[PDB]
Amino acid sequence: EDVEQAFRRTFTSIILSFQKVIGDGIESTDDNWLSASFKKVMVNVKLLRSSVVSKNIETALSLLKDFDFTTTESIYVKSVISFTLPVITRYYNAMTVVLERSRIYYTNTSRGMYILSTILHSLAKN
Amino acid sequence: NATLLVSSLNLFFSKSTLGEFNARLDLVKAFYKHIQLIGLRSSKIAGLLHNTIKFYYQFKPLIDERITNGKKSLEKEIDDIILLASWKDVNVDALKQSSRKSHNNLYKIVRKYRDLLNGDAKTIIEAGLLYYEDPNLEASKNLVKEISTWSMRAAPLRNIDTVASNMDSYLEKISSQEFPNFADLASDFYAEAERLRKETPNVYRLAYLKTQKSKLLGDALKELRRIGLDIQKVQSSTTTILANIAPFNNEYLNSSDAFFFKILDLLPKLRSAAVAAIERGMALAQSLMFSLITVRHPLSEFTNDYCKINGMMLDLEHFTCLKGDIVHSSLKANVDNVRLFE
Repeated sequence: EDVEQAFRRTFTSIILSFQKVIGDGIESTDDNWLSASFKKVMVNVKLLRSSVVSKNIETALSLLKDFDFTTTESIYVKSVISFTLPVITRYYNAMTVVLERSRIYYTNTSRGMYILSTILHSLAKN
Repeated sequence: NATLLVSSLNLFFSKSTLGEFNARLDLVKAFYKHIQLIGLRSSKIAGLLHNTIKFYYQFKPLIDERITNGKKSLEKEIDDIILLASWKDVNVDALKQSSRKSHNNLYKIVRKYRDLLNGDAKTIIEAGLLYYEDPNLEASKNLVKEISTWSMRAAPLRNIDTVASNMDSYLEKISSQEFPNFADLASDFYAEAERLRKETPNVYRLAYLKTQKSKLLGDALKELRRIGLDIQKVQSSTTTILANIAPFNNEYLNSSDAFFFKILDLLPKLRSAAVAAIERGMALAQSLMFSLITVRHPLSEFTNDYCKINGMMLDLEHFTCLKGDIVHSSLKANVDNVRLFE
């Protein structure tokens, strides 16, 4: 019952972020897009505010082991926690499409930078 | 605290030898796993040692290559003296002289080892170097969950049916998001540049090959300026940047960052190497280097959250498997009792 407020306080924090994602547009190569995408990914990671999400959700967890409740606000809690995980399903999956897409994004640029450094080094010797 | 430390450390590896090398790394990783032990309370000084080990460990297989192609002369010689020392018609009195002579022949041959072993660890650094973890989820916390969820209780602040559809539809839209790659362009330049530098007869179309040289070196910088692009005071040397870098420690990005650490070896050679396109480009990459560097601390903290929430989604998906009710604090002690007995 107190945990109703606890798990509502994070439930408001998380959907809001998805409303912020659609708050920003979408990018699909033609002109001035690397200098756009370095910033897009950096506002996208900032949009998630995960340092507070992982904090307040871990706090909502910590009471569950540090404190217990016998058969009262512990028996419809399954009706509560069922009410709040068709969504972390979406979120943790949403944490990854950016992350797997960002990991590769770092690597293309760093490897092209390696090749360009080798090129200009060769041309330094020309 | 930091710059002095990386500089004082760089001697400890640069002042060594090829057989006096791996012991240094296996001595220093002890210190790296020691600072973790005190805690991530101290997470400014272990990040250093991580990046330095990632830097010098990059060189180790090429070091071992040298001894492996170097020992082959010596293994053969010791085999030859062994089969020389192979005895037939035993003849005790002849054996002793064959022993004390052989010790003289061994003495020079180990010396050759010491000529390989005392070789400078520096020169391999001085030559530099010439040239996915697959995460996914559609996790399976399925029912338990039903219209049973509608039991509420203490709430006055909701429908869950369509919003679950709203968020996966958002996931469809954002999963379709994608940016272009970059390595294709550097590889096109790689192709045409190796063509120009390889298509030279050097015979006195020398002027025409110079025309194409000018064309490519102009076009490259133009199209580089076409898409995107004061940092001198911080980004001028390895220790200036490496003593403040954000590392990767969690094993999602310690397979996808050596293409960064490789940039560090040739970079001093670029600085020593230094028409005006040269001045544009050498300064051009520093902004790109900064764009590649600055990202690392944000994404490190992002990942540091990510593993926790995965490990806790795991817990709560196991919390769906409740059968009784909350009894863990009373259980919190005896679990440690039995685990102590494990």
